[PDB]
Amino acid sequence: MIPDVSQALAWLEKHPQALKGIQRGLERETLRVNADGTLATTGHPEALGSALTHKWITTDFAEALLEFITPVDGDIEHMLTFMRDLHRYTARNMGDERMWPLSMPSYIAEGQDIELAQYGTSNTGRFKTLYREGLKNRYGALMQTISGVHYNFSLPMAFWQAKSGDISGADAKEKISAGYFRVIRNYYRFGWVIPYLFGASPAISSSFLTSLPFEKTESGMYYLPYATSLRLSDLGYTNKSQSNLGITFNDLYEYVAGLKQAIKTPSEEYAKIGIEKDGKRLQINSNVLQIENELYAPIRPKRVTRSGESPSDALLRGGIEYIEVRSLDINPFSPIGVDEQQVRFLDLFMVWCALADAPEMSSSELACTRVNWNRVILEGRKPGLTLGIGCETAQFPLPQVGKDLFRDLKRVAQTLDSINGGEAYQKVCDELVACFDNPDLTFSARILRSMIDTTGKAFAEAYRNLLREEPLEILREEDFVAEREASERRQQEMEAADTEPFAVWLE
Ligand SMILES: Nc1ncnc2c1ncn2[C@@H]1O[C@H](COP(=O)(O)OP(=O)(O)O)[C@@H](O)[C@H]1O
Ligand SMILES: CC[C@H](C[S@](=O)(CC[C@H](N)C(=O)O)=NP(=O)(O)O)C(=O)O
Ligand SMILES: [Mg+2]
Ligand SMILES: [Mg+2]
Ligand SMILES: [Mg+2]
Ligand SMILES: [Mg+2]
Repeated sequence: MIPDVSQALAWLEKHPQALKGIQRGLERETLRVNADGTLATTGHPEALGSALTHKWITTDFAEALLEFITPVDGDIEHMLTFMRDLHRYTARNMGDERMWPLSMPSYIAEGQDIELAQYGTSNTGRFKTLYREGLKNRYGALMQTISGVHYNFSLPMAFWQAKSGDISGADAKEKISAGYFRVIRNYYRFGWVIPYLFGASPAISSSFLTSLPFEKTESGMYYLPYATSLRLSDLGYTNKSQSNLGITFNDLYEYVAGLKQAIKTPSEEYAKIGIEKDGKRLQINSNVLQIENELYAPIRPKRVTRSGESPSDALLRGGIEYIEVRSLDINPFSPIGVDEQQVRFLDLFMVWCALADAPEMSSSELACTRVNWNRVILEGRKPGLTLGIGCETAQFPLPQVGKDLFRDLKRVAQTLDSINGGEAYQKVCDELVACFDNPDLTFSARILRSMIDTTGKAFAEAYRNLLREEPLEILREEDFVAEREASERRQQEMEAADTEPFAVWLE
């Protein structure tokens, strides 16, 4: 079921230096909560400054939903250490609050009055806060409190140069885009390996509640015995409302047209919420997507946007720069929600996705890759589980398939280790591959176990105390203070540069 990648892998070993220079970025989301596990009600910590403009730390959907963002970097350890510094500092400046260690909320009711993210009185600030008011009315606040880790990855220019030789910058920027869509297509096909290894939401609270055979634990949580990531299921951070959009990943102009056409596409269900009600705006528009950001795909095209420019516009201007892997649940066994084993595995898998051939895929061919994903999401650890090629009959045993993939991955790993020196990548392949015959080693089995034997509050507490005792390693306090001061200015500056009133800006 896994494609032959002999030729591309041969090319790679003949061109080892094509992998030197990989760049990475991490986004990690987490809920601020009280020691009793309830949602924190305080505002965005003052030591963090403006969330609107802050470089490293900001807010996602809710004002209590922190997001930590590492600046793009090519050193794994440095990046993860930088991420920990952001945690360390925040944990020493939110009083007695602490972070939620899991993707799923445990003590948040549906309809719970949850403060939207606030971004002050600027037109951009109010626009973002309004986007979120719209999300709340559409999907509900509860779902938008679901937290995840996003893995951001780019291959070096030297990769493309070794593939294509000397060419025009118009041609080369196109090749890059095509390269990344190929990656995306392979990710849709084979990316279910991610939930299977690192999925960490086999359980959920009552609030999230189908004919699925849920069971219970003494702590009051509902779970499926073989599930990996319900965050990715219809019950979690859903994109079902969006499955009719016909967006494809074959070509840059097509991708963008479908995505622009999706912002202009009326939805019947959202009209009913209404755009304006009793003087209070409730959403940006009544369309399937309010803006491009609302595309809840498991991976997406990307280019850092210039000022005022939209995601789609950057893409057309400079082509695809990097890809954003979005399918990672929070790592409950790491105080920073993500670890070096996962980062290293995603390096190997993303590189492999760039190497393997990926036939063009229609909208309905893409919808068909979901069947294996769903299998893994809802019952990935079930003994005997089989997978198929698309919508076809399941025939291939999951362990055999993962092993097949991993023979290729160890080869990529050998190349990466021979550049950086050491054996770290190869060692990660040896650890993870054992998970296929032994699903109890996966994240979803490990945390399911711990939830039955007793969790979210206990881990949060342990992770708070561990973090506060830890000195910063890369940044200093003065760095955090200067960034806070400077973000607060950037916000004031935006608040004073507005010439038109919020109302005219929109239209
Ligand atoms: N060239 C790139 N290659 C790899 N990662 C990148 C690159 N450019 C930016 N990134 C990373 O992408 C992430 C952007 O995060 P963020 O601002 O939260 O965007 P978004 O919300 O759309 O996911 C950063 O963590 C950054 O380090
Ligand atoms: C504001 C809400 C979301 C934001 S989200 O897509 C959320 C990701 C989600 N929590 C997840 O678990 O993957 N994270 P982002 O990558 O935009 O920082 C939106 O833009 O519509
Ligand atoms: Mg983000
Ligand atoms: Mg986010
Ligand atoms: Mg992201
Ligand atoms: Mg093979």
